[PDB]
Amino acid sequence: LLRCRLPGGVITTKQWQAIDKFAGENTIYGSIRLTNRQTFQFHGILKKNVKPVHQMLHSVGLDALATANDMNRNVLCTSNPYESQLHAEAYEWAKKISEHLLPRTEPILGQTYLPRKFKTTVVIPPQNDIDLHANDMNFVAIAENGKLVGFNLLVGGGLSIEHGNKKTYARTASEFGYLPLEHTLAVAEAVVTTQRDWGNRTDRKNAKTKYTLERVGVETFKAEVERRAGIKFEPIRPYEFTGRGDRIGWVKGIDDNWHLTLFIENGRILDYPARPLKTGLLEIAKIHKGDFRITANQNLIIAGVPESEKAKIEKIAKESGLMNAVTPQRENSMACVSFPTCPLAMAEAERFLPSFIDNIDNLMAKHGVSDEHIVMRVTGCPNGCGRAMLAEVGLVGKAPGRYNLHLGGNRIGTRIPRMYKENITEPEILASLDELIGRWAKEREAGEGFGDFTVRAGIIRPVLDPARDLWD
Ligand code: SRM
Ligand code: SF4
Ligand SMILES: O=S([O-])[O-]
Ligand code: NA
Repeated sequence: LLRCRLPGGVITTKQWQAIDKFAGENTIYGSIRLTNRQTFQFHGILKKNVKPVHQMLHSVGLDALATANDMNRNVLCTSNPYESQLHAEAYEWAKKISEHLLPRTEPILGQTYLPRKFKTTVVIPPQNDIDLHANDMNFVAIAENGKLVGFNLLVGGGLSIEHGNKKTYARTASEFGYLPLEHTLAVAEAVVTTQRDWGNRTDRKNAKTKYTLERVGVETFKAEVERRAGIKFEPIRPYEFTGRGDRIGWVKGIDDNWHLTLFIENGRILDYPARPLKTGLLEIAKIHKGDFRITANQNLIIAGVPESEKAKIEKIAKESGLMNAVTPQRENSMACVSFPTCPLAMAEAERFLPSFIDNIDNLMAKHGVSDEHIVMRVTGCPNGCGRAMLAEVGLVGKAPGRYNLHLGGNRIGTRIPRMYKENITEPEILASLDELIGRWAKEREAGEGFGDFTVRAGIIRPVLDPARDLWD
C-alpha cells in the first residue's frame, strides 16, 4: 500500500498518466483506489518496485510524505464549491497548511512527533463534503465579496472507537472562534503544538486531540492556542451546511469552464468487462485541458473543461461506463477498503457495498423513495475509515458478515449515530431497514432526512455529548 500526499485532491493530468501506468504495471491489484481523504492508493506493490514508486511520484512532483504515520495526514479542501471562484484561494490555503505542518526532517511536530495522526481540512460552506467532524483541525472559510477574509476554527473531531470500550468514542469538532486570514498558519501551528504537548503519549487509544480536549477542556485548550499564536479569537462568524455529497454530472464553473464529477463506486478504478473505467480515465487525461480533483466521497472531478470540450470528454466517460447512471442512494453511500488488503479488517466493506446497495435500492423502490437518499456507510472495523460514525445509517464491522448497526446521524454530518443493533448479519440488517424506511417514507415531514426522522420518531436516542452519552 502506498498513499500519496495530495492537498485538496488536486492532481494534474500529467501526474495522472504517471500513476495510471505504475498502478497497471507494478502492483498486484493493478488498480487506483481513490480514498475518502482526497488522494489515492496503490495496493500490492512488489518490494522491488518500492524504490521506483517514490521516483515515479517525485518525477511528476508528487510525494508520499506523512501519509501514514503519527503526523499530519492529507489536508482536505471542498472540491466543487457552489461559488466556483472561492476554490482557488481555499485550495491555496489547504496547500499552505499542508506544507507548514510537514516535518522538517521538528519545531512543530517535535522529535517524538505527534501522539497520534492529525487530520486537517479547509471547508467552504454550505458544503461539508470533507466531513469536518471526522477531523482534528478544521478551517471553515468565511468569504465576503467573493474573497476569503478568514476562517472559523473547529477542533477535536475523530471517529475511531474500540468495540465495547466505553473509554473510546467518536467526537465532533468544537468551535474555537474566528481568525483573520493572516493568522492562519500561526493558529494551525499553535493547535498542533498544544496537542503535541498535552496529548496523552502513554496510551495510544487516548492520544487523539478529541481526548485531550475532553481532559483539559475546550476553553483551556483555546486559551493556550491564543497564548501560543499571539492572537485572541474573535466570535464565530455565521456558517451553515446543506449537504456532503458530490455534484455528480456537469456543473458550470467560472467563465466558460465546466466540471464533470464522475461517480466511481468505492473509488476503485480498474478495467472491468465492458466497463474500462481505468482506460477511459487515461483517455480523458490525455485530452483534458486542466486538472482532476479527487473528492472526499472517493469520486473524481474532471475540472475546468471548456464548454467546447464537453462533448469530447462526455463521449469517452460515457463509453467507458464512467457515466453509468446510478440511484441517488448509491451516490450517497460509502465504504472503506477492508478486505482483502486491510490487516485490521473484521467484516467486508468495499466488496460488500455494491450488492448491499443493490438490496437497499430495492427497498427504496418498494417504498416509493427511489429518488431519495440516506447517507449510508459501511466501515470494516471500528477504526472507522468508512466514516460510518457520521452517517445517518452506519454499519460497523464486528466479525465476518456481522456488523453493528448505527442510526441517527444527519445529512450534513454534525451528529454521531448511536448503536441500534449489535453484531447482526446482512439479512438481519436489511429486515430492520426495510421496516425503518417504510416508516420514514410514510411518516416523514417535508424534506425530512432519515437520520433526523429516526431521532424525532423516537426510534433512536440522539448522541448529544459523545464523550458522555455515545455508549448505552
Ligand atoms: C483508504 C482509507 C478508507 C477508504 O476507503 O477511503 C483508509 C484505510 C486505512 N486506514 Fe484509515 N483510511 C481512510 C480514512 C480514515 C478515516 C476517515 C477520514 O480520515 O476522513 C478515519 C476516521 C476518522 C479518524 O481518524 O478518527 C480513519 C481511521 C483509521 C484508524 C483509527 C485511527 C484512530 O484514531 O484510532 C486506523 C488505525 C490506526 O491508525 O491505528 C486506520 C488505519 C488504516 C489502514 C492504513 C490500515 C492499517 O493501519 O494498516 C487502512 C488501509 C486499508 C487498505 O488496505 O487500503 N484508519 N481512516 C482512507 C485513507 C485516507 C487517506 O488517504 O489519508
Ligand atoms: S475501518 Fe478498519 S477495515 Fe476499514 S480500512 Fe479502516 S482499518 Fe481497515
Ligand atoms: O490511516 S487512515 O487514517 O487512513
Ligand atoms: Na465514489
